[PDB]
Amino acid sequence: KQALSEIETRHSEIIKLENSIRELHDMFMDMAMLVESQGEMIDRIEYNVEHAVDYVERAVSDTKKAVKYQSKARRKKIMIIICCVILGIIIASTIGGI
Amino acid sequence: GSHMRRLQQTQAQVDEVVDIMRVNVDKVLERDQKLSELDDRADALQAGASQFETSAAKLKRKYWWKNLKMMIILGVICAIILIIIIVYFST
Amino acid sequence: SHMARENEMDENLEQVSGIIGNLRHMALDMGNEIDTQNRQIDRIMEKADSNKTRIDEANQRAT
Amino acid sequence: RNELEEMQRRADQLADESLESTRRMLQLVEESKDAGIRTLVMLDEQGEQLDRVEEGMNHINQDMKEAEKNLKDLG
Ligand SMILES: NCC(=O)NCC(=O)NCC(=O)O
Ligand SMILES: NCC(=O)NCC(=O)NCC(=O)O
Repeated sequence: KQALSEIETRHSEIIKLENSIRELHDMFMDMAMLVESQGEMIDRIEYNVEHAVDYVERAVSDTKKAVKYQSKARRKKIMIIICCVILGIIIASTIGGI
Repeated sequence: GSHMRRLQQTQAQVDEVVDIMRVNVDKVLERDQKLSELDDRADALQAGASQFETSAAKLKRKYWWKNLKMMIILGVICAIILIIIIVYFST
Repeated sequence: SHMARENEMDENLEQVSGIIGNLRHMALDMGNEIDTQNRQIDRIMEKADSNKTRIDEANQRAT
Repeated sequence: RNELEEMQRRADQLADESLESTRRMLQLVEESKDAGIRTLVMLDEQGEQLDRVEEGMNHINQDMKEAEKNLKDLG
């Protein structure tokens, strides 16, 4: 009757342990679940950013070119005027000769 | 007899690890919000980058075109100056 | 027998104890890590706020 | 001695029931360890993903700072 009273006490608590372990099991199971669920949401973030970076990288070089061509066309606009000043001088050099 | 301290120990451990995981889910639960908000700015950026992308490709073609016309016009006008420089020098 | 039955359920109950030792250890890292990843995302969203302002502004200056 | 027989039959009953829940515990804890490591490894892989995503904003920032310089040379 004594040995039984000390067993019903162990058995009682050994289960208090189990039921508290399942609780810890789910804490660990639901953990791996949420982290796997967020894992794909990260793939899209990474995706959209590695694209956003690609786009900007392309877009930035274009601008660099745009300024180059502009600076080219700017030089030519000057050459042209110079030539027209030369033609006006020619035209005025004939009308200026009767 | 030690078969009761073992339970008072092991159960002590467990409670502690569970007290920890409650917190750990609160940290993951925030990582879901912090993470979900960044998925939005990631998409709301690849879009504006794809837009500024096109707006950059446009300015490029615009000045390549603008440049082309100049060389042509220079071509003709320089041909003219050439013609003249030749007729009044070819005997 | 049953005297070994106890001796066995105590010998593996011993393991339970130790593995739970690991679990705590792990849950502490699993936390200190998410404490850094939630720190990162908080920062990344700031940099990525600076860059949407950097792009919305430049993209409207091309017009 | 049936009085003590049914009091020691339900005592060898508590014996197995306890070693059985000790078998079960051992498992739940084993899985909790696996499931725990999986979680830790994932955060490690996703840890790098975020590492990359941050390099991203850095790159983008340095570039947008350049495309800034350029569009200034375009009035
Ligand atoms: N500098 C010239 C350049 O950056 N790209 C020229 C090109 O590939 N153009 C494509 C097209 O003409 O459609
Ligand atoms: N505008 C420079 C020129 O002389 N021709 C235009 C051209 O061929 N563009 C193509 C390129 O730059 O690759």
